[PDB]
Amino acid sequence: EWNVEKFKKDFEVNISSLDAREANFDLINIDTSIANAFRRIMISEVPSVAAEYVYFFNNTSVIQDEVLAHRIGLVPLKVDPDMLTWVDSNLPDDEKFTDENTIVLSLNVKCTRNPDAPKGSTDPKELYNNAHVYARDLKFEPQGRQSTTFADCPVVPADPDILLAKLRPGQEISLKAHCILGIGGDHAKFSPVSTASYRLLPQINILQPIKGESARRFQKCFPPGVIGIDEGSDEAYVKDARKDTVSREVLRYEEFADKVKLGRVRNHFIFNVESAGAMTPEEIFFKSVRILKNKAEYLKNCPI
Amino acid sequence: MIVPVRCFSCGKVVGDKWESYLNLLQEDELDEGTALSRLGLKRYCCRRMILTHVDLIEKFLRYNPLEKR
Amino acid sequence: LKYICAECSSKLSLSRTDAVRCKDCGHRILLKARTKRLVQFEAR
Amino acid sequence: MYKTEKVDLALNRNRGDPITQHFGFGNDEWPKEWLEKLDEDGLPYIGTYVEEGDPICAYFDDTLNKTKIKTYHSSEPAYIEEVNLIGDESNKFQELQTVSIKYRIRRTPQIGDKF
Amino acid sequence: EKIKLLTQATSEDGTSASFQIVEEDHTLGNALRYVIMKNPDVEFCGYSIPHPSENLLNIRIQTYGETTAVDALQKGLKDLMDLCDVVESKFTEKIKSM
Amino acid sequence: VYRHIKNRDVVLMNRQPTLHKASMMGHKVRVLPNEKTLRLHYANTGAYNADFDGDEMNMHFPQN
RNA sequence: AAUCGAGAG
Ligand SMILES: [Mg+2]
Ligand SMILES: [Zn+2]
Ligand SMILES: [Zn+2]
Repeated sequence: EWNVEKFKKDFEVNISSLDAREANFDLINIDTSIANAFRRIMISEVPSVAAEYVYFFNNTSVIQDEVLAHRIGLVPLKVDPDMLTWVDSNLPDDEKFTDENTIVLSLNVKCTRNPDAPKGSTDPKELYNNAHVYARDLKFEPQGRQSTTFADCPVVPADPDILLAKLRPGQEISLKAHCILGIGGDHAKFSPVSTASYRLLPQINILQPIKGESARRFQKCFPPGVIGIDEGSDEAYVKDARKDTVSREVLRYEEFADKVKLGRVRNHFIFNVESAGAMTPEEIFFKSVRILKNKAEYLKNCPI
Repeated sequence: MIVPVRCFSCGKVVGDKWESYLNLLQEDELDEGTALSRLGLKRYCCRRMILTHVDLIEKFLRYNPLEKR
Repeated sequence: LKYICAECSSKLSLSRTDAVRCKDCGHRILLKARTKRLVQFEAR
Repeated sequence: MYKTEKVDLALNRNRGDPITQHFGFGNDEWPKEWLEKLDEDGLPYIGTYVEEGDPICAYFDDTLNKTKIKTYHSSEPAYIEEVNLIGDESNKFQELQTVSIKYRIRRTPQIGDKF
Repeated sequence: EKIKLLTQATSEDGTSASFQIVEEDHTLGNALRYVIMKNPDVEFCGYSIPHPSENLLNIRIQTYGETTAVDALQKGLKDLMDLCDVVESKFTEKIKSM
Repeated sequence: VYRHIKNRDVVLMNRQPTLHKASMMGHKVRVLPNEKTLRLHYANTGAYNADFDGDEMNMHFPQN
């Protein structure tokens, strides 16, 4: 029989690393049906905040307005998604945006020629003033209660160095961007992960002994820290499977064609998660788990 | 024309690395693979986005209808 | 000032029933300037 | 996609006859609703979003004592890229009888496009 | 509106029904189907998406008896909730451990 | 009532050049929500001599 | 409306 208790006995997690952007960990004794659910929720269903509505007031630059709005929608914003609610689309445009669900960013930048530039200068930063527009130039314009709620943490891009646009003297950009909550299954700009995926733990079943110089070349067919030579007997053994990238270079030699079988542990998933910047990868994974549970609970409580 | 904000395949923000890539190519005498690795681009999907960018925006910008030439 | 000479790029105002030419130089091509207006977009 | 159309108000007249049609609005009573596509000189604002039947350029025709508009004829919405005023080479000074209008249409890859 | 019983496919005794779920895809379908196939009372279980361009999920549950397809669906949903709870708790334990 | 074409309607499809009557058949219309192309099953490609590399084909709506 | 030129299957 299968039971939640029998799953709780055998399931375990091995966090290999954890940063503010990337978290590498393991899920053991779980089914692909649930690991894939977690991965799909991380990529598509976990909400984040991105620029959606752009209100241009002037754009005399070479980049056209739709392209510039698309770029401004792509830049990730360091906003905690819980700090704002969801936009009610059915409401009219006047009352649709409010201080609890919309974040206003502005970008006003004019390019003027630098009258102190040296002769023979080819650097645009020395020839012109504001010849480059960066995501850091996206000022945050708090309105209403967010002037107090966001005082602890001002909204800035996760990558202020993103080169939004370039300018030349006389040219200018003046725009407002409205940032709301959305999910990545709608538009890829709301996806909060650079990439979240997994891979089964590789298995390297050595069938016959590889004693001798053959161990030197057999170990040469894998990533450096995967096969080792035993201190006692000159034998090859599997040190670390996680270090193996499955490239089957050993299979390309008929010497080992009947000495090793390459397989996988069909329940040992190595989740690698990277964050765009708005949330930590561990919190992304936690939110995906919670989303699956909450959607199941909504189905349970829905009348049939 | 101008560097893309994100990598097309995975979505990693690579729009803040074009100027650094040029700096590491010019000031440091780094080859393209070394510069891409030192920018943090490991997946070839992310490497291609910077390794193959053309940067036509600079050539577009020389035709300025708002300044005397 | 709502027009720009296509060659010398000097801003010039062209009144109605007036000769369509740059005042500074003799260029008969004028470019309409883009003035400040609200233009909504989707960041998609 | 970029498309340039040429509005040549000098189509009806020929060879030194008076200027029957002048760009802009007359002193008539025309709907104020089409002031959000056209400037006060009967030309479109740069960057506006045009569709089917939206005004493109207003002209005032004395032969009818009325203000008529030319409209955008395409089922694909576009954006005004640039408006070029063209003056004739003749040393006799005239008004504007030709504005060139440039359209920008967003060609996002759709299901059906060829790669 | 979220969950609908397809009457044309349900059985009179209720032991073989078919459910249409809106705004769902493989993510919930595969997990729910795997969890329901852990009930020793269900005979047949699977999920199908009629058209990929529509966000509609179909779940079929046929039981051997002594329960219904609705009861099997409820049990699978609750088991999925508990599975998520144990995953969350173990992940938090290992986070605090570190 | 000039009602819109529903899912219970039938349509006539044709790809030029019409070399034989199998290149003009009746189809039951299934209305999709997304695109602006006509979607065809693969088994009809043998009859229509059609491939999905730029081919377009007509869709006639009988009225009585 | 023709004529010419460019295309698609
Ligand atoms: Mg064909
Ligand atoms: Zn990438
Ligand atoms: Zn001039």
